[PDB]
Amino acid sequence: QTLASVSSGPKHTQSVPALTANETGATLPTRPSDNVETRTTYMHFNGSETDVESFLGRAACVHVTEIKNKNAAGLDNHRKEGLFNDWKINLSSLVQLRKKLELFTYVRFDSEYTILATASQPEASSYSSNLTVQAMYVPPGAPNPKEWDDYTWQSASNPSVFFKVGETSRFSVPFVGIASAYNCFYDGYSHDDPDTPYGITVLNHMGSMAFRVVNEHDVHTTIVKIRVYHRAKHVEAWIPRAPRALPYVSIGRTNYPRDSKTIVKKRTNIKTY
Amino acid sequence: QTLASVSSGPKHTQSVPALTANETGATLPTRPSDNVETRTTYMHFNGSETDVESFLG
Amino acid sequence: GYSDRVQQITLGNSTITTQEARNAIVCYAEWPEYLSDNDASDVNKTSKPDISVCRFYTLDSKTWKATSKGWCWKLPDALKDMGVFGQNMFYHSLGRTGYTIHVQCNATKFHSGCLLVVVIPEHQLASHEGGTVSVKYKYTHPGDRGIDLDTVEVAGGPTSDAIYNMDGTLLGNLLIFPHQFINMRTNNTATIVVPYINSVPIDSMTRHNNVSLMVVPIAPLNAPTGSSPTLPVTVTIAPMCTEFTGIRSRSIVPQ
Amino acid sequence: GYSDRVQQITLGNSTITTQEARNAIVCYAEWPEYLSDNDASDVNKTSKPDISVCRFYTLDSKTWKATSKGWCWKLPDALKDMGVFGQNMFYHSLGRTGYTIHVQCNATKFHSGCLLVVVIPEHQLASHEGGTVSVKYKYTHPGDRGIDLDTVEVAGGPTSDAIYNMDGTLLGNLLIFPHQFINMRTNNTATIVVPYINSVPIDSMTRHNNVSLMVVPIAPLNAPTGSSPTLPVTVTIAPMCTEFTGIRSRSIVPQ
Amino acid sequence: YTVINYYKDAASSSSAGQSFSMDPSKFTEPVKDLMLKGAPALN
Amino acid sequence: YTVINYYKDAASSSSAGQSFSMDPSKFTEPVKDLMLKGAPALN
Amino acid sequence: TNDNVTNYLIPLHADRQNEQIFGTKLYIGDGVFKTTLLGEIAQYYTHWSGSLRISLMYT
Amino acid sequence: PDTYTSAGYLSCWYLTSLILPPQTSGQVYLLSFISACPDFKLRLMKDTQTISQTDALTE
Ligand SMILES: [Ca+2]
Repeated sequence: QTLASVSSGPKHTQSVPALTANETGATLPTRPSDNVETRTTYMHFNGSETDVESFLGRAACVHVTEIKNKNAAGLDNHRKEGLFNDWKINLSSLVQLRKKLELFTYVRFDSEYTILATASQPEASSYSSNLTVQAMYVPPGAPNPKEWDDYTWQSASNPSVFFKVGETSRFSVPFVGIASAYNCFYDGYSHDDPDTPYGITVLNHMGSMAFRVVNEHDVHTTIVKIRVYHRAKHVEAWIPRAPRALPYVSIGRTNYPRDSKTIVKKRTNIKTY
Repeated sequence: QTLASVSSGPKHTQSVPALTANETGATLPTRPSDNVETRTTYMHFNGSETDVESFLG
Repeated sequence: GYSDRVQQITLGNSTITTQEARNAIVCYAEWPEYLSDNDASDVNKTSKPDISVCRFYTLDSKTWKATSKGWCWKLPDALKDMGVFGQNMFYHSLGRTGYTIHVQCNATKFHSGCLLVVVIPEHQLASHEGGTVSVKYKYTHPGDRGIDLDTVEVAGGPTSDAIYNMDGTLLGNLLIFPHQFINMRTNNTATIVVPYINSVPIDSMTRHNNVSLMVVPIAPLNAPTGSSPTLPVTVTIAPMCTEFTGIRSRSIVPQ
Repeated sequence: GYSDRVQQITLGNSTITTQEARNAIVCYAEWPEYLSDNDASDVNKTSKPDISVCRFYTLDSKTWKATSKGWCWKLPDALKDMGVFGQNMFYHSLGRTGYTIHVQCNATKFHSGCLLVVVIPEHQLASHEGGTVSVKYKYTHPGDRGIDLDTVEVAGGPTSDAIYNMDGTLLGNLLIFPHQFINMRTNNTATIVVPYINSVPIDSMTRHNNVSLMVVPIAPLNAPTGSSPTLPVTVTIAPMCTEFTGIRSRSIVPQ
Repeated sequence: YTVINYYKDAASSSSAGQSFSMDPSKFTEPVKDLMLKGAPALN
Repeated sequence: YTVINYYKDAASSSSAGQSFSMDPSKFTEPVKDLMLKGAPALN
Repeated sequence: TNDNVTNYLIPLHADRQNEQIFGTKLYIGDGVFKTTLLGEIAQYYTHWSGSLRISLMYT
Repeated sequence: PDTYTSAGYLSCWYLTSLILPPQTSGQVYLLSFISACPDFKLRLMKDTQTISQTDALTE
């Protein structure tokens, strides 16, 4: 038992806790017993669910993509045809999690990736194909796939997972930052150039993931949609910031819509209840 | 903690580690403190991922 | 006999005094200190010019008008032409420092107005255009002048929205960052001690600003009848525990 | 196994090497050291930039022709545009330092010639005109270029007399000053370590040169038949134990 | 309850426990001179 | 962390640990007479 | 245009003064270092850190 | 090669100049070597760009 409130009686002192000076920049821990006669009560509470481990410890969808399985004969752009796809791992494309991460400035953690692959056959097909997807972790510098069945899929040194459509794949990934933490924000540039981008840093690089169906082609086309979920484990977060108020518009940019002008709800009278 | 670099100051010696003879076929382990004033830093690293077990594992 | 209101800060060959202070904030309860061996990566020896760079430099004054929106300075950018500090800042590949920021605004027991003086680590600005457009280097590198929020916006520059903190967040929540107020009826000044905050031990002082000091009028300035409708705002800043490394030829930056 | 001939000097982020040395001279048998409290007058704190200024700076090369008379450099003048050293040299009212002077001249076992490399404390130059005419400031402040003794004399400049040491004394007696020779058949280089020598603890680095490095061909350069009739002469210099004080705005000098 | 790690890498393990070392002060009272609730904020 | 072998054959087991007995010398200084950094490579 | 033993030879000229002998960026995974043993093995990894050794042998 | 993570430049110049003896002429060459110091570290293993193929090989 920790006390939520203590028994407190009347006052008539020179010690006035009700008065302070917010000019100082401080917020003194006043308690109701500083301005009211109180009774003893117990916290009966530890605050587990608000620990940052908790707060960022659940899987959230961070990306949805699509691939296909057709007959690649005569097709000159496998990527455009949808025979394989990429994903430049980033956690700011889907907004639900992005607002959570951004509550802090620097963030360090391990990742638990769960990949779901569901299939659909939108047009006339005799049966539903049982496909196998390959997910390849392509670190910057490794050769990029160009065709759905390149030498690249050999993946001799790049980690890859093979799993069935309808199933799910799960693996953990260590904190892969080149610095001591990930930058939720970065008020800088890659080099002092007049035209180089701002904010986006390799200091947030987590990689690129490549996807494909390992099977050949049937008579029909099968559409595979991939959903990537991320869960943060072994979390560390520094420097809390102001919540995001305006809509997001772009990945890795604090840019906000210019026609968004009413985030705060309005009344008519400051006196109404 | 293993040291990545030690603190090292100015020099004026007869001991010249900057000069060698590659004709011998050897590569002597010179360190930046042989040609620059350095500060102490730690490896903070063991080299697990480069073990051949890893490399071909 | 001593007060929380009268204070003296002596740093190098400069001494500042205030008789109307409201304590002072030491960001995240941490005082500046040099880089330790445990935290160090770069094998090079760091240069510590001391008292030649760790002294108070006073920025060009601002004018608080009754319609003023606010001002923004980016560090270490704002001090890049300040004596031996600026020099060192452009001869080394890397540097590290903390500061003592002293914001000044005196008035009259007849005036009323309130300034919010805040230090924001990693203040990534939003662009005038929005979309995927970035804020051009020169716009986040104004030097001593800083960013005057009631200036007309240009293509590729930041927004001029104090209400949105120029980043898509709301003004009222700016209180989560180390801040202090300058309430004329009370205050005269605001002092904030800033330690080095970064995800890397040392960094490039030109391609990255670690913080941006923001002075924002919240309560409009209201001068007495017949008094001058404006008040100047002065910002004095002193680098503390400065270290430099990767010395070479002068860094070449855009402009 | 070690030799008096092969040597390495590491100062900051610069390392020099020689395989054909002839020991080295430590002026008046004294190694540089900082200013002590017992000797100090000025109450101010001294700035010690260390490894950022105490590193080797290489001056623009000279060309030893068979008719060459000699060259003269004045310190700290010759290093006034050298990185962070020059900067510090013009922001402080006073400074103090010692140096490591390294003069280089390699050749061929077929060449013959001899250079006298000497350091002269307080080398007060004589004027071209004589009489009561003084040598104009700009002529004793040539910077990196130094004074080339086989250049035509101008009004208000120094004499170009190597035989008279430019001061009314004879060349042969220049050996009373810390010196070293560069005898091709033997030598390759000359190294001289110079402590701070002055009648005042600290001084102004711009209105007073404490020493002047002089490189004077004594034995004419004689190259082998069919060989190039010239050889370059390079001078590398490193300030050691540098201290600065009286920091302020940038010193304003003539030109 | 019981848990034994089945994998070699530390990343593989499940969630870390509750920090129990909360301290709102770095954020709520980062003042240089200590202020005591009840005494004059400014003297 | 824990591991018990479920199979009889040694081949069945997982990866061997880190060697921790690195020695670049056999490759970097296979010289007969010892050379000391700082002393004349050839005398 | 073609690989040849002369790629390993840095030319030096007599009686040249103040001149530049060579220049290169420090991209160990690219440029001149890409084919070397260090650059060759560095390219099997994503990150690198450490000090480098450059020796110049006079012939 | 990434801009934020660049390592700087490397260059060579004559401090004096090369001097050849009588009865000697032409160019002289320098051999340069690269290796890592004990300082070195490499992480995050991946596939190289220094080898590929269009078809599987056969005997
Ligand atoms: Ca069927």
